[PDB]
Amino acid sequence: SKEYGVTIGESRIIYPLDAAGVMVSVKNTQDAPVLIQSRIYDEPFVVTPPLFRLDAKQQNSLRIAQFPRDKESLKWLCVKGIPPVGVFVQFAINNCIKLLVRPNELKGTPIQFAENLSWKVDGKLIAENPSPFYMNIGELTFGGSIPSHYIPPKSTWAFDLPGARNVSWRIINDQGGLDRLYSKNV
Amino acid sequence: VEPARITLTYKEGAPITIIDTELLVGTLTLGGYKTTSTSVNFTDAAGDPMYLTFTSQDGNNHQFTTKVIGKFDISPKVNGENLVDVVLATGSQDFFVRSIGSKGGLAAGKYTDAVTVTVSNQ
Repeated sequence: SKEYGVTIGESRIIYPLDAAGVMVSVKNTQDAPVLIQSRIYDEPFVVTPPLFRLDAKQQNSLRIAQFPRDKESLKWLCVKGIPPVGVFVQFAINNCIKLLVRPNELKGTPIQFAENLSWKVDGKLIAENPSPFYMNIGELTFGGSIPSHYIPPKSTWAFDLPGARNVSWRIINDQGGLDRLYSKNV
Repeated sequence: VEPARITLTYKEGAPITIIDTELLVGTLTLGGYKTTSTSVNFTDAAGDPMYLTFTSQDGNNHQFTTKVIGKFDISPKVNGENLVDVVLATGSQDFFVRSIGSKGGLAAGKYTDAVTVTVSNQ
């Protein structure tokens, strides 16, 4: 048996548009040193340092430093812990969280608008998000379970249907917790 | 503020003798995620869609492939593609690395792979 682990201090980052930067902690929970390799992916941003040695059990800080202004944009911050017939396999965890670029022009927060998802079925269960925020669904059931996905702002997302017509969902709030359960008849 | 802790435990399977197919090479337990099966991607250098490739260390470049599966049979992406989408179990999920075979047909000796496990939280 061999254990691997990479912990990021937060499960998502809310990045205020044009902000100088934010700091996020990373921890090597493994008992061997690793190289921590950090990269930002599309769904312009600098991660310092992008590669550094993090010894066994050690934690360090990353700096993330910087788009439409009418809605959020989504990026992914990936943090990877790299080792610097017989079968030998080595693993490397690549821990990715949502980097949510949020204009100050935006009124409210996702939880204020989680209830406003409207739904229809064609083809596929379709959600409609009229809010300027990513609606990061963490729980979704239709007719009593659907692998959830975020609904992009001012946009739609089509889930595969898995004749009952209830849809229940929870978004993940800005703090990484599951929000209230909302339910509508479709 | 909830942290994103991702953990992985790898447990070796039975010794392999010259190969049988569907052999359990080893078991993986992925934990800490908040998360569906298509949110997990196991990648390696060979980059063979759906399979991890193990290569000999004798310079002869013998290779066999493996699939990664869990339970109804499910699968994370392997090199960007699913083999066999669901919500992962709470807390942790077991994945099993199972031999397929060798397309090239194997010397006894040591075989290796370096595998990246990408978890896209949420």
